[PDB]
Amino acid sequence: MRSYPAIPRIYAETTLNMLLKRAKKPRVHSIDEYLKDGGYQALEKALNMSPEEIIDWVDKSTLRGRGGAGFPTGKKWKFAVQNPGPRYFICNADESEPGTFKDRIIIERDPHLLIEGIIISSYAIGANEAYIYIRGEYPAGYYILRDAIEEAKKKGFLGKNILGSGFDLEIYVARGAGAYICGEETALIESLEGKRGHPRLKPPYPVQKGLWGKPTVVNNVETIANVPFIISMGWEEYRYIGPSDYAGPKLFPVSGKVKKPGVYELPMNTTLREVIFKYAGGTLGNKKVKAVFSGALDCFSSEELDIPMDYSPLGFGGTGTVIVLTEEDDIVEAALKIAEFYEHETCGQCTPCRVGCYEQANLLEKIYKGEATEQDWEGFDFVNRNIQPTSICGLGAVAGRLIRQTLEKFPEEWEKYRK
Amino acid sequence: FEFPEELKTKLQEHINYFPKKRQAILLCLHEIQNYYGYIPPESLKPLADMLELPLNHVEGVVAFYDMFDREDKAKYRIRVCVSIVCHLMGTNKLLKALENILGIKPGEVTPDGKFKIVPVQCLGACSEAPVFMVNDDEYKFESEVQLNEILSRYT
Amino acid sequence: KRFRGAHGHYVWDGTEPDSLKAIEKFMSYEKAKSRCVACYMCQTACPMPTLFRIEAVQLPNGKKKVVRFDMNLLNCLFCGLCVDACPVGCLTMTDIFELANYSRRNEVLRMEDLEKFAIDFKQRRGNEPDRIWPNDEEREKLWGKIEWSG
Amino acid sequence: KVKIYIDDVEIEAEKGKTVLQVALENGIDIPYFCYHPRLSIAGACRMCVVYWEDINRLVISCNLPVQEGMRVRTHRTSEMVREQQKYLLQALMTRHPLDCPICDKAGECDLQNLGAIYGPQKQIVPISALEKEREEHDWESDFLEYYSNRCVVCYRCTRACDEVVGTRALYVEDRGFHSNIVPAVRPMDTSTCEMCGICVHVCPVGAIISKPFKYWSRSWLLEKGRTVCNLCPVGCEIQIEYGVGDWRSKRKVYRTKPTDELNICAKGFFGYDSINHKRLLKTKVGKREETPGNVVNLLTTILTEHGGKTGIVFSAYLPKEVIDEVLRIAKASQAYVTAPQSVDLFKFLDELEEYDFPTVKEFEKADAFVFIGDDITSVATVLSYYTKKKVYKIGKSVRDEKLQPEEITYEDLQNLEGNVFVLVTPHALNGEIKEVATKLKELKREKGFKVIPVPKDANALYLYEVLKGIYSDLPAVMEACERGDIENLIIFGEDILEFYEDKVFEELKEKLEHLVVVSPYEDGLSEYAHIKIPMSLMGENEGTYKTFFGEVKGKKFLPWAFDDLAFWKYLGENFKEEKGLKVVKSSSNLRRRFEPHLYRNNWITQRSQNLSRLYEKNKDITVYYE
Ligand SMILES: Cc1cc2nc3c(=O)[nH]c(=O)nc-3n(C[C@H](O)[C@H](O)[C@H](O)COP(=O)(O)O)c2cc1C
Ligand code: SF4
Ligand code: SF4
Ligand code: SF4
Ligand code: SF4
Ligand code: SF4
Ligand code: SF4
Ligand code: SF4
Ligand code: FES
Ligand code: FES
Repeated sequence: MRSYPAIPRIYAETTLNMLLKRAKKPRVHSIDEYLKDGGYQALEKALNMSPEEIIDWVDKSTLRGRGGAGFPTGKKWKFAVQNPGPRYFICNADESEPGTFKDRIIIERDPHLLIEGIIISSYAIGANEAYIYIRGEYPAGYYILRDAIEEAKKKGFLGKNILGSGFDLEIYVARGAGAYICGEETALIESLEGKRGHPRLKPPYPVQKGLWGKPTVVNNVETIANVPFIISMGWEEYRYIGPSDYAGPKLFPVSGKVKKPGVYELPMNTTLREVIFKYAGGTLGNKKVKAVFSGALDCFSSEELDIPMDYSPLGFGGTGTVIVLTEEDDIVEAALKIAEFYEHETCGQCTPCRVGCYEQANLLEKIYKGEATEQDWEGFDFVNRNIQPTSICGLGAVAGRLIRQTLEKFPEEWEKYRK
Repeated sequence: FEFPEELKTKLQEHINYFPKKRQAILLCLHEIQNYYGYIPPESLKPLADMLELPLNHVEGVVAFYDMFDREDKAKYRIRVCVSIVCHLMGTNKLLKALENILGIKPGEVTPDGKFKIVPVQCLGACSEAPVFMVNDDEYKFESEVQLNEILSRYT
Repeated sequence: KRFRGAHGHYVWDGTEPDSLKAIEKFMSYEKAKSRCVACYMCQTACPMPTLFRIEAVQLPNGKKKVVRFDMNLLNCLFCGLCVDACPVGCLTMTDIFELANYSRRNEVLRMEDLEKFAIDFKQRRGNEPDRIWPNDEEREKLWGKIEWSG
Repeated sequence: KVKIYIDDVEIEAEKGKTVLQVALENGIDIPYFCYHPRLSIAGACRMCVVYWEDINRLVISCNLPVQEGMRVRTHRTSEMVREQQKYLLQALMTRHPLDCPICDKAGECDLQNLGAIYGPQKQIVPISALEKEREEHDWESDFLEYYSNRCVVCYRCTRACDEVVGTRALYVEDRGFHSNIVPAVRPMDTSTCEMCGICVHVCPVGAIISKPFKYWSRSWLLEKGRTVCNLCPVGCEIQIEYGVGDWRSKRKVYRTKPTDELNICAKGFFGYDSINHKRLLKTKVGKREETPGNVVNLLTTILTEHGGKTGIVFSAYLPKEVIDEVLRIAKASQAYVTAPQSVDLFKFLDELEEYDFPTVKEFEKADAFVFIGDDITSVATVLSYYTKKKVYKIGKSVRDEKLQPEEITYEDLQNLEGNVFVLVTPHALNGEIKEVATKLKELKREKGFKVIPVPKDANALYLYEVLKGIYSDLPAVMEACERGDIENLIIFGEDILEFYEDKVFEELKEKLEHLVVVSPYEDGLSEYAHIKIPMSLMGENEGTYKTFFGEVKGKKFLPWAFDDLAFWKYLGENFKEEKGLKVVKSSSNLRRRFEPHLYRNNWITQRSQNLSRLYEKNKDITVYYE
């Protein structure tokens, strides 16, 4: 289509002008504008390099995955080319964690930056078939990607013998249908095979046996958008962006009680306090910050605002999601929304999570309504602390993480709910 | 039960697009649901035949994903985000407005079958909370009057 | 109140425990009739199972109906193990003890009898509290006025 | 081949096995739900957690292959494992109802057993017994009932339906806490489901219930025995659960179960009631019970003085030992011997001249399968659980469609290549018996295919081995009765009713001097007899059968059993020297009166009240897949 569905005007700001160079403006940037802006030249440079060199530059760039696990991209690619092909490359555009809207502004505004990164990466691991798995609730992004891919094929960037390099590639776009678990590497692959989204037991890992049991690489949209910059700038040049260890630009979706909610492109040495007050404009009504929710994973209190937004132990971590809560917001009520979220997304494959998430949310609901008894409390604790040990995947492993942290950082607020 | 030509062609495009037919199952279920306003249980066998898949496989898939609806028929699904950020910014105000305009609560569908309110998890537009969708279009809730003008554009 | 007398079958009167009400949907019962669901826990727990005789059927509507429940008190230990095993609050020991009779046959309780015993026991001492003895005048002959306390 | 440690105890384990397998083999009980030795590994219940010291992490043992020198710890020496067992069992019990008093699984329930041994011992998550709900849908079946709140979603049923039976009749309805099992097509009783009861048996709890068994008893009040199922030629080993007539349970068969090999079909699972139906358990003369010794004298007189005018109609539902004794007596009486299988099976095997009869285990060696004749899944059902290679077909195809068979022609067989197993059902060749046998005989010599005859009756192949060259044609025997050449008939079972209608025997009772019927039932063909002699059913005799699972020997444990073999052997004490035989042959073509069906394949399953309901619903259906 040439007229896409309606999407909100998400505000975007940047201090590096790399990933949001074009995405800072709320509109589609088609191939003609992207080319005038220098697009696809990084792909031609990469195609004049061997696949092994490209993997090497990505490893030396020290780029880590922006999907939440922080695994080093270059090493993931090296693991995949350890086994014989055919190989597959998958772009993970599921993006369904609460407060995370960073990937959509790239897809909806600069799809060619993502397409170029997919091509370079596919060439690097020797994948002639690449997939983009985008959540079902992103219809504009779906049509936009489909059309941008068609523009690329017309210009010769996709298809057979790309730019005379002998390299063949086709990018298929898959749509989800409402499941946060499909963002999990193996569940996505299962969904891509036309099955229910249940995560697989690992080992094996997808880099050895993934889509159709063949070596598959799954990378987050943000991670891939970095690949064109790594080739274009050179790996050495890229590594100097930000702190020595956590290099590269990073997208931060800031939401909640802030004046300027939106996506911010900043270096990972920035502190959470700088993110909220320096870039997002402070809090609404200038109310005091009570807590910050790293998506549905972590909970930071007002006493932890001076930490770096990196992948270090004492750092923010996660995917950079910043949900700001002020002094008039109820933590218990907030935890309930989190509990309801995990109950709604547990896939149901394994016991600790299938039942833990449901009973955790039901118990917290009784606590919140004031109908909780002493055994209800003891039971709430028991469940919250035992969902993770035997869970199969990351969902069950963190379904009680944030709620537990609010119990330790805001005990006074929780005891206000005891009879 | 047979698929009308218009819908059958769309389904064939998806089935021929992917390298393997079964990979088109989610796009086909979307196509069916957008055509009939719901996924008629009577279409799973015809779809499973086009994909060369056993019926129980197709049934298991359509049962797993949240967007698919085999019970209620609605021309427009009003997906309302009830997750943390939108809840903090006014999801309740939006639901109350939807009730004042259409007389329905989450999960219900108007008598003529025009609208159905569907509560959903984070829609990925938290910076523009409260968010809601009208089948494919995403909007920010501003006021009851504003919501009424937006809803008047459908039917 | 804790006397282990003649057995009885508590009846469907509205004061049933959560466990029985939870399975009521599966039973074919009548108001003011035995609560028994024929689980065989009493007889299985009993060291003398031969004294029991329980029978239940599956009605054509799918519900379960108890059709026979007999106990021979002359081979009973009056031990109370069966009441412990009743998961539905049906089997109980009443205060009935004047059962001497002229034939082994008069010492065999049928379901109809178990119901009548329990109905009468509940009718006369259901709200009575769990005390060491229920009447002090009958005990005064031997003990006298006892200085009770809270 | 590999040494490991479980709670610091050295244990030798064959490489390729899992820690859970090794532990169970060595008597180390580790609680588990979703692992089943016959199904693929699932790793979903997580109840089999063990602490793997080598990696300092909790791991599921059902998926942990043994490695040289590995060290694991179970709940015996690990509190971490103990805490997770209590949590997992408590989680399962959260919405599990207080249904034990009326649930059919009580006493043999994995949740009830494990929950009492490793569970929380008290309620930690306080849920009222009145709020024990989970999403649920009626299976719309008269035989199976699903209780989703009792379900501990373990996926054993789904795996068994897809990997063992292959019918693909179940699916998991909407995800998460409320994941519930639903039949792919409802009403279930006429869907692709073959009502084999395997889902009932693999279910670790009372989630999937057998309606015929509901509320009639309690699992711990029944007796148990294992024997050979003789309802078809496969030879499955099944377990009969029965009562004796004491305080625990009535003197009858209450239900039946497969073993952990999951070798069972609907006939074997729901046909148990044919054992209780109108049994003939005493020798009778007319309508009056008579002592066996007196009946033995009558028969001794009949065969000694009138053997040359006596015909014996064998049943393929007789064990080898009885067949042999009767045949030996016949050869001592100069009688006529036949079997209804002489109409089709014997004519075919006579032309084929040499066949193959490998065990089910040997089916692994085949590259492809060719089904010729009837619907194999309706004749020897369990065989369809082992024909997992390419399947070609010539003939009727109804339930066999689950194997996605490719239709071919006899001319195409010449081009197949490599270790082909041809499974042919002679009762379905209608006039092309000799032609088909001749064609397969060429194929067996030129290309070397395996030609395996699939009889529809349990011991028909042994009957053929022992009767070849000397059997009379069934129509010739009947024709000889009308002519008066045969004055006495000893008929075993009702196999004969597949070719002649009842009226024929009502008239034969008048025409014959002696009509002796050897049957397990007081109704049917035995109603027309002058002398009725009991015939044993499964679990009532120690007889061997030549089946697809080998030469299997049954066990005698049902207490009301009539000693079939002892009676015949006693009669045989009056016959020592071999006198001869008489053979009658005739070209008249007898047509089978009815086609076997998955739920009714012989006169025994016909007397099953359960299978009769299933048969009446599906008798007209001919298409289940498309
Ligand atoms: C419950 C769950 C949800 C996830 N969701 C996403 C997601 O929405 N987007 C994403 O890129 N990765 C998601 N992941 C992480 C993927 O498993 C995987 O680690 C990542 O996509 C790999 O790409 P990367 O190396 O570039 O980070 C999720 C993981 C879990 C356990
Ligand atoms: S932990 Fe939760 S999401 Fe992960 S497999 Fe288990 S049930 Fe599914
Ligand atoms: S234990 Fe109770 S419910 Fe069970 S059979 Fe005995 S009296 Fe009836
Ligand atoms: S009182 Fe003791 S001996 Fe008598 S029936 Fe009960 S359990 Fe058996
Ligand atoms: S499934 Fe087991 S634990 Fe649940 S009610 Fe039945 S017997 Fe009891
Ligand atoms: S009983 Fe057997 S055939 Fe029927 S649904 Fe269960 S596994 Fe499938
Ligand atoms: S019905 Fe039984 S076998 Fe099937 S998932 Fe539930 S507990 Fe497991
Ligand atoms: S396949 Fe034959 S032997 Fe096996 S259970 Fe069924 S009827 Fe019996
Ligand atoms: S929370 Fe409503 S859109 Fe993310
Ligand atoms: S038995 Fe190992 S996970 Fe279920």
